[PDB]
Formats: sequence, C-alpha cells, structure tokens
Amino acid sequence: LTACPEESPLLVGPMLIEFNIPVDLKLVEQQNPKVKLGGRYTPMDCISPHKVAIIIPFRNRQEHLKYWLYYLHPILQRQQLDYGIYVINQAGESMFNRAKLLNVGFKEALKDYDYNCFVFSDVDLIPMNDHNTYRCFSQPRHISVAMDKFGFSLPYVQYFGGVSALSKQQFLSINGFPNNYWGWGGEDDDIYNRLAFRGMSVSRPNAVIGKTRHIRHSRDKKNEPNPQRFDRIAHTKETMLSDGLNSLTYMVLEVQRYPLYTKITVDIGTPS
Ligand SMILES: NCCCCCCOP(=O)(O)OP(=O)(O)OC[C@H]1O[C@@H](n2ccc(=O)[nH]c2=O)[C@H](O)[C@@H]1O
Ligand SMILES: CC(=O)N[C@@H]1[C@@H](O)[C@H](O)[C@@H](COS(=O)(=O)O)O[C@H]1O
Ligand SMILES: [Mn+2]
Repeated sequence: LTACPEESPLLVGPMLIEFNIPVDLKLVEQQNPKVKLGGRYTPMDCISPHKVAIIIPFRNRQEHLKYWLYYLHPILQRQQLDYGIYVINQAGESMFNRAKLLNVGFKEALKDYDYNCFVFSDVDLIPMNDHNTYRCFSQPRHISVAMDKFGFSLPYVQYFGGVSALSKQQFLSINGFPNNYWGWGGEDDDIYNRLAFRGMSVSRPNAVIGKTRHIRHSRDKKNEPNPQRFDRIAHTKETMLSDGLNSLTYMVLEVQRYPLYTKITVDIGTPS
C-alpha cells in the first residue's frame, strides 16, 4: 500500500442533513459492511497516518446517537480515516460531566489501540460537508465552527465546544480536560484556556466547509447550568495541572461492543 492522499478522491462535498428520516441501526450496519465490530474502520487501499478515536459523551441520548451513526460512518470512511467510535456512558443520576467523560474516552480508547488523534464530539452534531476532516492537525482543531444554531458562524472566537480534535501529544500537553466541571457550561472555555496557556493556537476550517447541524433538543435533567463555571474559568491556569488526566479517577462498570460503536458505561463519581 501507500500513504493516503492529502485529499480523498471519495469526498462529495455539501450534504443534505436532516433528522426526520426513519433510521435503523440494523440498516446503518447493513449500509456500512466495512465497519468492523466496535465501530472500527481502516482504509483498505491506503495507509492512513491518522489513527482517530472519536469520543462521544453520553447519557440518555440513544435517538441522537442513532442519527449520528447514520451520518458519520459513511462520512468518516470517505475521509479515509483509521477510526473507532467510543460512546462513554455516564452511569448514575448525578450531575452530568461532559469533560470527565471525554477524559475517560481518551484513556480507555488508548487501552484498545494506539490512537494518535482524538476527536471529541457531542452526540448531536453532524457535519454538512465531508471536507471537514475529523482528524488532528499541527494545532488543536475545532471542528463544529459554523453550527446552524449559531447562524452558521462562531458565537465567539474562543468557542471550543461541540466537536474538536487534539492529537495525543496536544491532549497530554494540557493535562487533558478538567474533571471538576459538573453540569452544563464553561468546560469548553476552560479547555480553550488550557490550549492558550500551553502556547497552542486553535486551527479551524473555513465557515463554508465547517457548517454543521445541531439536533434541536431540550435540556436533559441533571445537566443544569453550573453556577460555579465562571469562577473556575477564571482560575484555569492554576487548576489545569491539579485537575485533569493526572487526577482522573473512575470505574468502568460495563463495556459493550456493538457493530457500530463501543459503549463504555462508567462511574465517574459525584460533585463535591
Ligand atoms: N431548551 C433550549 C435550550 C437547551 C440548552 C441545554 C444545553 O444544550 P447544549 O448546549 O447543546 O449541550 P448539551 O447537548 O445538552 O450537552 C452536550 C453533550 O453532552 C452529551 N450529554 C449531555 C447531557 C446529557 O444528559 N446527556 C448527554 O449525552 C451530549 O453528547 C451532548 O451533545
Ligand atoms: C461560562 C459558559 O457558560 N460558557 C458557555 C459555553 O460552555 C458554551 O459552549 C457556549 C454556547 O452556549 S449555548 O449557545 O447555549 O450552547 O456558551 C457559553 O456561554
Ligand atoms: Mn446539544
């Protein structure tokens, strides 16, 4: 074989993305016969330099996930990526912790395969153009840059929520993500602070190819706005070495290897 071309000959460009169509995981599996157990795929005729673990924070979002899988699997294959899908399921009924779930996905995926790239994607984001490559770059990559719920633009230049990608070294560089953000908000801003403090710039595709759709939804119970988030963002420079990968504690309760993804149910503790 040889290295995969910088531009895949499979890309179609702009895509029609909607969430009313009846989707079936059996059908999705049937439509993607090259997707191996656990949501793993590898280009047959070229060597992908990108070994990407796609981490999805999850609790009670099976319907959103079904649409995510339905759209992403064809897209990711056309992008000629050596990838695997990881759905990190938070057990219990405590406050939701998006960032801690992402940390779990990082460590757990590394236990399966020597990934060198990590895409962190919300379960409800779908790219509208397959040129928006779900891989890592020389700088930390922000992927969901032109979401429809933000009028197809950035709400602010520091916005790092939604979908993003850090290489293994980039991720380790900032001691990963915080674990102390319980509830909604601020954890993405905190992560942006970490990248800045370690001297990294954010890489983004243009607003045209970075158009993504957000599945409109109501707030999940136990994901209410965190009142402490403002203070924590203020002190990111102090806490990023005391809160992250080096302080991550969790308990894997269950692992399930579905055809289209690996589901890891974890106990990540409670707020304090
Ligand atoms: N009612 C209208 C406004 C709703 C505002 C509530 C927050 O919505 P968002 O800002 O999009 O964030 P979010 O989608 O709730 O949470 C982020 C991501 O974490 C995941 N997530 C969050 C909460 C939850 O109970 N389960 C879950 O899986 C999911 O991947 C989600 O995509
Ligand atoms: C401190 C804080 O709350 N930062 C939040 C971010 O976590 C969030 O990513 C962004 C998008 O919000 S959204 O339009 O409601 O999705 O809004 C900011 O205010
Ligand atoms: Mn959402």
